[PDB]
Amino acid sequence: MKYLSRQMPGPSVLNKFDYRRDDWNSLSSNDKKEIWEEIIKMQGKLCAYCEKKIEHHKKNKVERHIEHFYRKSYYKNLTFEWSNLFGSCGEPQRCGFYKDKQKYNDDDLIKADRQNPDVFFHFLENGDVHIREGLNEKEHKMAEVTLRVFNLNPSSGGVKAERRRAIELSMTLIKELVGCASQLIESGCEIEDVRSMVFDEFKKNVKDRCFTTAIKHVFENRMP
Amino acid sequence: MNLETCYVDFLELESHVINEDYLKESVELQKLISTLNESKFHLNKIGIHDFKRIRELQISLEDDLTVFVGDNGFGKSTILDAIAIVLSWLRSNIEKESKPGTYIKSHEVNNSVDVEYASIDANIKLKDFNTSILITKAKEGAYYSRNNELLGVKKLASIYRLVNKYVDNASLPLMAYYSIARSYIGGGVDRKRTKTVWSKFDVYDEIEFDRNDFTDFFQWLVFLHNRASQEKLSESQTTINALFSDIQSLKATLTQLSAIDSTVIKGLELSLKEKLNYMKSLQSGEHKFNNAVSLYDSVINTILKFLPEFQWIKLVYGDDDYKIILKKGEVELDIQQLSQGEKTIFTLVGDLARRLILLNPNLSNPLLGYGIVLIDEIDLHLHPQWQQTIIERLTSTFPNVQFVITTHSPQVLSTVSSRSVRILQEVEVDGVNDLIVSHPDYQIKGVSNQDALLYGMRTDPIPSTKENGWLEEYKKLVELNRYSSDEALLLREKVIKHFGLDHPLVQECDDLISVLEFKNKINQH
Amino acid sequence: SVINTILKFLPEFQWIKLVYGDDDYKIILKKGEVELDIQQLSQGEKTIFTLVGDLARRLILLNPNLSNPLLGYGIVLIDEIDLHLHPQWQQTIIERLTSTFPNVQFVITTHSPQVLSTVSSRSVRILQEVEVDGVNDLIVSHPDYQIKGVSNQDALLYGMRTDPIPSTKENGWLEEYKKLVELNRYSSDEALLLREKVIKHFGLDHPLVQECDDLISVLEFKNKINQHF
Amino acid sequence: FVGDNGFGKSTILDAIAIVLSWLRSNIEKESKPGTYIKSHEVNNSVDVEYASIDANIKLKDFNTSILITKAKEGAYYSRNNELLGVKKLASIYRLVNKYVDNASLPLMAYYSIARSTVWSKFDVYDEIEFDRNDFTDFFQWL
DNA sequence: GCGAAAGACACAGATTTCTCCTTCGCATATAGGGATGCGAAGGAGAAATCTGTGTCTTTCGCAACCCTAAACC
Ligand SMILES: Nc1ncnc2c1ncn2[C@@H]1O[C@H](COP(=O)(O)OP(=O)(O)OP(=O)(O)O)[C@@H](O)[C@H]1O
Ligand SMILES: [Zn+2]
Repeated sequence: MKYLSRQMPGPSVLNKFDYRRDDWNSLSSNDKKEIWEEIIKMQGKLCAYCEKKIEHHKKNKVERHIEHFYRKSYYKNLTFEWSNLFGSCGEPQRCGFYKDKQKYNDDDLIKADRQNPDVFFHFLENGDVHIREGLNEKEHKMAEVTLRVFNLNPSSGGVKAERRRAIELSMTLIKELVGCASQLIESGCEIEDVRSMVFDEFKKNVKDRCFTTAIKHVFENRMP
Repeated sequence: MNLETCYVDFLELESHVINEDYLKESVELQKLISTLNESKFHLNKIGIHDFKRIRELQISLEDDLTVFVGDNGFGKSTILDAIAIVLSWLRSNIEKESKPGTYIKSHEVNNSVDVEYASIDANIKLKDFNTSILITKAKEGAYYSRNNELLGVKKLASIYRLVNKYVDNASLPLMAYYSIARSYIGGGVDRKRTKTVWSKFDVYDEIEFDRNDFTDFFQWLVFLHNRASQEKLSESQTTINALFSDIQSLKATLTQLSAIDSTVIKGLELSLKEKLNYMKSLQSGEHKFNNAVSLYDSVINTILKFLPEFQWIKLVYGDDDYKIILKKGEVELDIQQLSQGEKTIFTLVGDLARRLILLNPNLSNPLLGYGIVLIDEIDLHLHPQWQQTIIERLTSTFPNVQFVITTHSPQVLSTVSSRSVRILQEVEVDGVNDLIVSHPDYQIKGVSNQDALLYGMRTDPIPSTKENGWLEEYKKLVELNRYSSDEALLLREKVIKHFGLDHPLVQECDDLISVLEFKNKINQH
Repeated sequence: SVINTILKFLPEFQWIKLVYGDDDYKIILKKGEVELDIQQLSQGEKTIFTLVGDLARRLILLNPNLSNPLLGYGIVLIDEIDLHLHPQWQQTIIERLTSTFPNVQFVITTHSPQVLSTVSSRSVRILQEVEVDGVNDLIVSHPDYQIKGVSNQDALLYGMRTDPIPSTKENGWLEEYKKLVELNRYSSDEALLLREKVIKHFGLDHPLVQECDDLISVLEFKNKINQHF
Repeated sequence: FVGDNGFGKSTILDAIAIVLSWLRSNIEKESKPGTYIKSHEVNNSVDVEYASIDANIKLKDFNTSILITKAKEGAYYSRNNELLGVKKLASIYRLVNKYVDNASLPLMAYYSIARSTVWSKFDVYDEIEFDRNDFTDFFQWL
């Protein structure tokens, strides 16, 4: 995951509803379309948790649904709160559809809006996740439990197969760019001059791609 | 012009006029035939409720090809059974009015305590003509009873009966079903144990392919060959005159026997009917005949199209019997000396071509009729080379038939469009197993079989042996900059000992080590 | 002994038992926390069930004296082991067969490339056909690489020497386009219309298309930086 | 073994089945005929005269060999078969099993394709051919 | 009086299984030879169970009804 930059609130039709109404099912189709328009604008076209593509370049449409960060039954005070809304894929073995059937302490969950996830996780070339060292016991507890509840670190198959395929498909660009950088440092130039330019070009070419964070992390390590 | 409006117009015009020839040359009949010919028969939707192990399911069928992919305990076979039940009713009504079909037996209902009845709903589309059929059965001792609804089926079958009644060369739809037991049928060797006239109602006896059709196929081939011999003999009208004289003599003998032997009389009547049918066939021969030699070459060439390694097929008469001779390379073989794959691909195509040829006696090329075919386990006894070419040949030889197929291999799946793939998964929703249907995310036509395995079936294309565990641990060590370690050397010795130093896989990790080491040198300095 | 042998072969289950109910009787298997019936199994599981059952029955009846009867000696021949098996089943059958009975000799024939990826290159023979002195005869060869742990298509291309990628007409435009991109030519109208066909059949976001478009950016940046200094 | 269709993959298995049939027959009883070669199984080439199969079984350091043959039609084959070696193994097994009870015997099985006493005490049979997809019979046996 | 949709009633015929009929081969209680008696495979041809066709049976919520109380048909 990445750090989601929440914008100024735009709930619109959500303001019309109140606590007395409750009845999440009573939301109209136009209200859902407006909410999806905002979510798409803020979130891009990728899932919040697994970063799998959720919308094609518009017959069949990818399954998607709205998720609440906190459970509705326990935290009904946030049923219509704007900060509790998220977009999730329809995969029946991970993300929202998997969070429901699990027992966990909410107070020990990572929220993409509050804290930057890059301080905990560190992906590798073959698609597995490695927890960074030097963290406190509380942080290690959160990092170790969020993957378990989200099923984002399976032994084999699942998300790991797709992450590996994406990385091996994007490996050619990384190899070429690092070759150009190595050639440019074998003649003579300022390190920050070349580094800013390569980083800018690579960042420009990786916008709106599936699993962009894994390729991101796989890029700095190879880079000198 | 709507088909229904023309049908009712002909119905109301039929009552007034009693002369048959006026009807046989009326403009209404011509319009009805013209509109009935250019219409494509095809199923549209299907739904299942509490049938065997399925609780609730709705499926939309493509008009050209559909593939079912996935593994589960209920089994993808049962869905095909449901369709087979529905089509049986359509066939029965064509044979005779209000003939019963196939019912749902009591033991097929779900055994749960909260069920009372099971039902199946289907819809048939024909241009802009829509029909629907519901078939239901209730458990024993139920308070309320349920019955089938057969108005639409009887209405659709009435059109076919009406057209077939006035014109003697009507075309009829084709329905067939090939289960996984055909391997045994394909194993039939030798006779291990002759109809004079063949009609389009012969094939309508049964739906599912079984052993006896192979025997009948041999008989049909023999007959087809003998008729072509007459064409080679250049038989004149004298043969027809001799046949007529023999028919008259048989009639005289039957009349004499009728006076002062029920089986003998019945046999004489059957022989006279066969002679009359032969005389009518001879009369139809003057009307451009049918070029039986062309039919023989059409079936031979169609069989040879699927077996490119063979030279010719022939029928050889010896020892007072006919045997099939296969020429492969520079050798002659009998059909019992072939492999299993060639036997199965021989029988499937032979049966399909026989049914299509018999069902459309009017068309110039009878391989362009309409129908529906269901095939289970398409990839039986086929090596990967043949798996990648069967679909194109199937959809190019018979371009007007709708296929429903289940498969288990990624090689077959990599040659079909992503809009014809349905994936079945089980979800433990609300503490109850369900059945959901999904579609592939990306186009899978033309991609490698690894991607087709990853996307079209959702499975890891790489095993998880112990050596892969060593590989993953070593890759983690090198990728973590900590490659200079005694444990790393210990793992590396095992890796080289197993895979080998020249392996392409090891080269990539070595390159990674070199570039990382360089980066370290530059950063330190 | 038979039940324990079957349980050892399949460790994903907990127990198997026969239960006589109030009005019927059935065989119950427990996996995880779910109870299943013998009739809910697929065709592949039934095939494995009867194969292992018969093998265990014969081994027990042939060694009445050994403490562990699964340590006998013999030879077993299997033809087309991959019949009626899902691809996820094909990737684990060999290890279980060679680990449950470790003192038996196996001779197996197969068709699927997924099975090949789990077999060491020491024990694989490939049958070909060549003509020598005007006479056509079969020959036996061996693979040139180690095919234990390789992917699906690597095993298909090496262990069987076929083409992993089909020869569809749609792939022709992709091959022609990529070749045209090699000898720098991505400005001709012919390339534009071929790109139109390719982009129409696959789509903007297809990974293959993105990888193809990546090369263009690499060249453009290459000449950019080269001209900068 | 890996190959395409019509490349003799099944021929090897049938050859080994014929080789093991005679050993099993001699094991059950001395001087008992095994299974023969069908006439249609001989090569169809013009210059062929006879067909033969040879085998070698190694037990630690002991070795044995067997050859079986058949002639097409009126030709001069390699005289007759050679079963001298197999009868020594059969005699060894018979002698060992005659004196000491509850001994051990080798296992020979062949799971073919569709095509188409302790064993007698419970239900089982002594045949070399067994077929899969017969789950009903195993269920009733269980 | 009787829509649509499933069963009962009557009449054929078909087929796999089995049970009776050769044929010669053997055998074993009487020093080899011959004989009364039984066992082994083909080869029938009989029979029970199943399946298929054509004529009835049943009784609809069946365009078109009045509006105050009780009983009957
Ligand atoms: N009498 C014969 N003379 C010559 N060739 C023969 C004869 N009988 C069979 N063959 C050859 O045998 C080949 C098939 O052999 P085989 O049954 O071993 O094939 P396979 O594909 O390995 O088998 P399977 O599918 O059973 O595993 C045919 O292609 C044919 O040429
Ligand atoms: Zn997701």
